[PDB]
Amino acid sequence: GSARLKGITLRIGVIESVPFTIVANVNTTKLTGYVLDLIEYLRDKMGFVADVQLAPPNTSYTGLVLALANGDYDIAIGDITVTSARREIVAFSNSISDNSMRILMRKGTLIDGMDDLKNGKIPYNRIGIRIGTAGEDYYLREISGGSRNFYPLKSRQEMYDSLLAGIIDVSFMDIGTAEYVTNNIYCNLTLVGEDFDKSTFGIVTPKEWLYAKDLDVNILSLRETGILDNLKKKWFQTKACP
Amino acid sequence: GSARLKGITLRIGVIESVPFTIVANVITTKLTGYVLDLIEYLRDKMGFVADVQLAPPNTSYTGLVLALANGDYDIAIGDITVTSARREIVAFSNSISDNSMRILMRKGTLIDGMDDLKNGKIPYNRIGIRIGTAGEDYYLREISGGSRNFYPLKSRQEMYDSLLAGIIDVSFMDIGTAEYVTNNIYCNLTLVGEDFDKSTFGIVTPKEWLYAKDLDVNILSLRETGILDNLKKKWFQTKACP
Ligand SMILES: N[C@@H](CCC(=O)O)C(=O)O
Ligand SMILES: N[C@@H](CCC(=O)O)C(=O)O
Ligand SMILES: [Cl-]
Ligand SMILES: [Cl-]
Ligand SMILES: [Cl-]
Ligand SMILES: [Cl-]
Repeated sequence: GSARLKGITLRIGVIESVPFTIVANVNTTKLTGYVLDLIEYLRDKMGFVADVQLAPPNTSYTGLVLALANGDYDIAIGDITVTSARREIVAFSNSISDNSMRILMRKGTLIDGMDDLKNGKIPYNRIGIRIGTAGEDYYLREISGGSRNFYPLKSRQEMYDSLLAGIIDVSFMDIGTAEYVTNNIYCNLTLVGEDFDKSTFGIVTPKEWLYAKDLDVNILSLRETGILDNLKKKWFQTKACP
Repeated sequence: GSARLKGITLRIGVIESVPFTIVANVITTKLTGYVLDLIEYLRDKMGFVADVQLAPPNTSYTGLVLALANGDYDIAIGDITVTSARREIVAFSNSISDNSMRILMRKGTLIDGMDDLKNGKIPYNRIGIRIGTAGEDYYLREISGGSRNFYPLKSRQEMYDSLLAGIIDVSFMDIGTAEYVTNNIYCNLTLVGEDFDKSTFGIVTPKEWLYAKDLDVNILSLRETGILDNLKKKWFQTKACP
């Protein structure tokens, strides 16, 4: 069966990631960003009541998906990659954005791209990977033959700090946020190599969800009418670094 | 609920479009292309019996979707754009490819890009549009303010013939196949301007389909492991025109 979301309250899980979901203190928390604007465009068209819930600070991406599958949220919206392993336990809406990953490194590092990680120019333990990201499964399939021998990272902040401290030489990061951060916040970090792991971001929903069609039709309408493109431009066009 | 496709016969609708689905006459018909190779990857992994059925000549893409919604096929695989109006009546799998469209014209026509269409430089009745395509939708929303004032086209063959004969000045076409045909078949046709209508292709399935998860997990695995990229290279990375 199927139903419309009008008048229904949705508990919407979101996860910190600038400029998708930007968390500010003042004591109260304020949220802004692409995701918050997207929720408003969807709410206005669909008429649901939004109960927006920020995931706890240490939540991983795969942790957010698992929390939704456990019933902690009704949907989850963010820079959440659609993967085969995740699709076993949740459904995803039609895509809100294309995606791919880039290699992140300190400016000036003598890395040309992915071959240098797959040739062994960099020992495995100098490749940092954030646990519970889609990048972890890429690493395990493409670089290490299933061996869990990357340098483990608990957060974006640990990724940035470990690069700047010379503990790792590279990590992986989604292209949209990687460009944002390296063009606006960490001016001495940079990207290298071709894009890889072409993928999509989707809204996470329960499997076999009553409201699947209503959400999908509305996402596709926002795509067709240019709203998703406008939102991307609004939040991601900036380049502060000199 | 959900289930696996093993042993089940699926009536799979396909639609002629080189090099996705290539229809050859033999003395009967033989089908080849990206779509047929994709069907074999899915069949070998999932275990269904594939009953591949070619849509009649001049069937439009929205017509194929309507035929599936009416029960004429179980799934449909092709260069089928995911749209809001189609999603109202069928579901789509996870995307098999990104997409966008380009402006197609005969070499020597004085069109520089989309602004020429939007600024009235071309008579509306000399803009050819294949009805029942996503490009028709784009036309009605962005060019004509909802007016059905284009030159209607029943197929790609009519589009090519009409451009070459000077009956129309321009049309729209998906980028992958537009590149293929202008680089390999019609050396006197060409593409101009920026690409537009960024979109996706998906496998059409019934709404609330029992086998949705099985199909999606399998598509995502083909994506992640690089099979879809390999198929795209095999069928599209070719140029004959000088
Ligand atoms: N989009 C990623 C997280 C962000 C990143 O890896 O940069 C995921 O869903 O795992
Ligand atoms: N992909 C288009 C058809 C091909 C084209 O317009 O070039 C659709 O699904 O309507
Ligand atoms: Cl999609
Ligand atoms: Cl499902
Ligand atoms: Cl997808
Ligand atoms: Cl549905």
